[PDB]
Amino acid sequence: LSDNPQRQSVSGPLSSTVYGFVNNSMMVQLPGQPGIKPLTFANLINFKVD
Amino acid sequence: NRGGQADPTKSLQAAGSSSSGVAKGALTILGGQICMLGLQKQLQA
Repeated sequence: LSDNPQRQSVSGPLSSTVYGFVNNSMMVQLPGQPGIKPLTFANLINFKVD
Repeated sequence: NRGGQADPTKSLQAAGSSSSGVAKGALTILGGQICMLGLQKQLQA
């Protein structure tokens, strides 16, 4: 629940759980002059583990 | 105040520094296409 600009939304049937609702609901931007800052170091530090 | 080369391989050399490997993408699309055609054929089967 801390500020995570890289939180992925839950898709499909997994969106139909309360926990997935929590994960999804932290993303919707209330238009109250949003101050959530997108990251600047996301393209140079690279991590291709699979 | 008065004075006094065409190297396509370079496109893949940037895959390590600010990753820009385009042939890696070409591999990804080629594998995706082969998977799509295989699935379409076997589903029709």
